[PDB]
Amino acid sequence: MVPISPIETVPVKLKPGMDGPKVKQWPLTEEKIKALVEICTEMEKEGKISKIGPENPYNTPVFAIKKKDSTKWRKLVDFRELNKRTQDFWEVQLGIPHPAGLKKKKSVTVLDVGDAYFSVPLDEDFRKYTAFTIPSINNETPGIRYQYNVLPQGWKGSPAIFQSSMTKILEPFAAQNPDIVIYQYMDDLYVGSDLEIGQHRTKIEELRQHLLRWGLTTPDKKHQKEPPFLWMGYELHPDKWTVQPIVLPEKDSWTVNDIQKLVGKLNWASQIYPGIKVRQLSKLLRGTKALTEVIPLTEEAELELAENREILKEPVHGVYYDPSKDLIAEIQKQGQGQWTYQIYQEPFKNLKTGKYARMRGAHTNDVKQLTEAVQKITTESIVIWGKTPKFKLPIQKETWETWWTEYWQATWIPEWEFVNTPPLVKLWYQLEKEPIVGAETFYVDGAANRETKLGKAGYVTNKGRQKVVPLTNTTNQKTELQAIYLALQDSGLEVNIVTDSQYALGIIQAQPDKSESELVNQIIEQLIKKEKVYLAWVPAHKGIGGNEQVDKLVSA
Amino acid sequence: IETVPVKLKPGMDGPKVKQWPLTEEKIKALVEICTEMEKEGKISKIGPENPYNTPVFAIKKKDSTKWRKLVDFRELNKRTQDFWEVQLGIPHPAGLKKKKSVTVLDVGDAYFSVPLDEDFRKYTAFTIPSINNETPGIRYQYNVLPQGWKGSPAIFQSSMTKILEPFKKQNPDIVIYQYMDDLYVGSDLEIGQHRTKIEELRQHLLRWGLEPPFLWMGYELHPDKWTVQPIVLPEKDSWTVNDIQKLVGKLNWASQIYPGIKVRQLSKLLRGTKALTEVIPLTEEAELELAENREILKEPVHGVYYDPSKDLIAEIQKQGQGQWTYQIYQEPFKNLKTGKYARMRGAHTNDVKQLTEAVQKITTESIVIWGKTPKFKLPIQKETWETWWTEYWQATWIPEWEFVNTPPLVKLWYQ
Ligand SMILES: Cc1cc(/C=C/C#N)cc(C)c1Nc1ccnc(Nc2ccc(C#N)cc2)n1
Ligand SMILES: Cc1c(CO)cnn1-c1ccc(F)cc1
Ligand SMILES: Cc1c(CO)cnn1-c1ccc(F)cc1
Ligand SMILES: [Mg+2]
Repeated sequence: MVPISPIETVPVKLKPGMDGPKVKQWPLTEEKIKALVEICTEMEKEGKISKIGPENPYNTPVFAIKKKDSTKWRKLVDFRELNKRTQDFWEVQLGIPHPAGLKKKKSVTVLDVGDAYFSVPLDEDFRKYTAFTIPSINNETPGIRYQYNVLPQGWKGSPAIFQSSMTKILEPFAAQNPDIVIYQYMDDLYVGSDLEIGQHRTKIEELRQHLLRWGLTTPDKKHQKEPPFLWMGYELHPDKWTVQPIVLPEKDSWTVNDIQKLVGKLNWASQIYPGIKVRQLSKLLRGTKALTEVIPLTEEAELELAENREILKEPVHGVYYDPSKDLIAEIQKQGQGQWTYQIYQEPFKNLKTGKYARMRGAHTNDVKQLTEAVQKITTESIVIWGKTPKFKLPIQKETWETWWTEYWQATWIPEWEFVNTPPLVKLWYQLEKEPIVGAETFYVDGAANRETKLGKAGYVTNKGRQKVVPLTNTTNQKTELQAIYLALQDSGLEVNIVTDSQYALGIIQAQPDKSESELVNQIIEQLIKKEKVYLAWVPAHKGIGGNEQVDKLVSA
Repeated sequence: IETVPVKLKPGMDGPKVKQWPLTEEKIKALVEICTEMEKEGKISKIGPENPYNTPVFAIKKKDSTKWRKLVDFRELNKRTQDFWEVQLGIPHPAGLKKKKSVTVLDVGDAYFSVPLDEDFRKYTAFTIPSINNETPGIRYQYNVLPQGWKGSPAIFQSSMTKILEPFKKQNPDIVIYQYMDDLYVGSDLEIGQHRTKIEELRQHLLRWGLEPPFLWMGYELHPDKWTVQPIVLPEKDSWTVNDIQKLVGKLNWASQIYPGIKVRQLSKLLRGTKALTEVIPLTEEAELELAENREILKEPVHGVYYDPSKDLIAEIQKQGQGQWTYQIYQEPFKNLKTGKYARMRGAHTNDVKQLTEAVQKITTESIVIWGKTPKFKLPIQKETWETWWTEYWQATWIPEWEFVNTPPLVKLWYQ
């Protein structure tokens, strides 16, 4: 015989304080027992399990399940209890490759390594915890007791230990053959290269010889799987990729659950189909989670759905990454807090697409949202390609400059250029840094009673213009905004406004262009119409002329 | 050579912190660094039975071209036992902030000479990720004291004091203070003398070492010149209504810091409903009030004291044109230090680089004055900060931070 290298075992512990399972074996029919005994006799002959004495106090239940449309039973050892008691492991498969970061390959071969899975020994000291019992016929003898010597299917640690054992075996082959890539998924190895097919098949036989150094055999009859590959919701081809078919159902009426499935499909589609939208469909899922409830589709959701069906009418594909070329990311505003983007290297050949939705918040503006979308695309791009794309953005250089130099927070967007494709992001208003000479000064205030919700808002000016309005169902905060609105409504194109409202200043200094508050929106619409606005703050209740007078009129 | 036993705090598991995305250039640099560290025995590959993780990245220290591995041990440091066995602590030297020159040395490479407790090593696990997750991340743990871990200066402290004894005995007026991987060395000598003593010091560690990749570097500080920011009011011959409003607002804010501030007579000047740009003559009563306020503001704030059991808090405001103001305090209105920067280096069109440099300078000042890092209140959206700060970081420690999303009105008063 040829000596083979053993596969080093991973030491395994139960969680601190926990003992192994001691779970009662369920009674089985005479027919199932016979089948389990034969199944386990073969598993024992192959070294996977061993008979054990009666000292071992642990147990996990075993079942027999009829493989459908067959007279052949299958065994199921239910490790749910052992899994709760087994330590956590490092999971390598958490982050999966995105197809758009892959490289084009001339050849990809698949090798089955399912038999290798059983050459992976289980830590000797942990095996006792895997014990199970086949009941005896008529319960007239002791049940047959076995424990595992290999990684059991269904045990918490098997995927991580198997993958880590195979990676360690493969590392030297991958390092000394930088002209191929190797990727493990389930019980298959995928090997890609750009070599002429003869050298590629030579590498494959070398990989087979390498694996034999651990006694791992791979089937000679080459795998049935061949490009394209169905993998993690995608279709991988040698020189392009896409998502698996996106089929939006026809339906006369929609359920909560249906709509959740629809949004899931649209979100999956949006990584290569440009311009997918889900705002108006997601709005129907607000708050409620009664999976059977029927929701009428708005007219806006019907249009969105209709626009998406058009986008999905025919297949679209992405190309793979060429590390020798720059990555470019282009972003468009779509409306209603929705943004869309394409990442490409050659014009008209996208690597991938995507979308970004406005965060939930009281007030927002387009520049902030664009910035957030840039940071999300940057982060995704670091993950997929390890570098930041160059950005093509629908905002003028001078607008950006004005924004970031005057904004109260630090902000930054990496290297970018203006793309003149409407709608452009712009600054809708900009307040003055100094009081305006010749503009009327409005001293504004409002007040409300917390009990009757009755309030007053108003202003007085240096020209003797005055207004007070009585209000119902209102609050101190609302009346303070209402007073600023009245001053904007009644002033000319240039106005100085003096408020004592720290709340109103906090909102306006955030520079919103849209709001959940219809009052803030009304104020924004007035600001857009002005030529010059200076907003000044003073402290309340300090004898400041103008402010003192209007405070008295509105708190009466 | 023999390991000090080390434990986590009671009822506390190891860190399980996600690795954030790394650029291609930082991954390649870390692969090269870690291949060498593994050959030298400092780190070892680990298996999947280790579920712990701490993030790693790579930097370029100020004024150099070579990469430096930086492990973000912030969570591990929180979870590690406190080290009071031999000493309750190293009473922070109050003379350090009074020296004319303080040089900061990266001495972290010395730590690699001391093995780490075999049972604690698992908790130092980290991952070098691969681009697009195409290959399994490379998993390591430390066999020796790591850079950035709070235990390392503590366990190495007996060896450091011995290494430095001949230098201290020969230079008794020098203040040497160790914070994490930094050594701070302060003297009142002429900088040419100063630099020579620093080089003298390096040799003691080279001699013992027999190479440290960044020991040769020197970050120079002059804390005796550090400037503060008292509250100052304008001196004007013509006051507009708007000017007086801003003065009353600033004085109202100051009255929460200083008791006897009065605004009654200044308010009285605005009696009526005047245009904001109209000039108002100060009456005598208003002028006296204003002088009395000026005088109050020249005195220190009452009841301000440092408590080493409380966090230091640092707030920063962007003032524009490359200028930043900041305050360090433990209790509201009781500032322990205030200040202002404008010399933001190579960042005239990058706010976020400027803020990152400000955070580093403030943290350095905090280490020198109190011997610990403040918790920062940063005027930036979390996502913007997280995407970019590691591109500009040059320190070997990392402070804690939270985000300010609502504009503070007080920015106007620190202008
Ligand atoms: C992640 C991955 C999944 C599968 C396979 C998963 C499955 N099923 C196969 C391979 C070889 C890889 N690894 C890599 C690494 C770098 N470039 C590529 N490019 C690449 C992969 C497949 C095709 C095709 N056809 C073309 C290019 N693949
Ligand atoms: C193929 C598909 C769709 C298309 O409707 C949505 N999610 N997926 C999906 C994505 C990833 C998977 F692993 C499995 C399925
Ligand atoms: C630096 C960091 C943290 C830690 O603050 C979290 N995420 N990131 C981050 C964010 C975006 C990136 F592109 C890379 C890393
Ligand atoms: Mg009022």
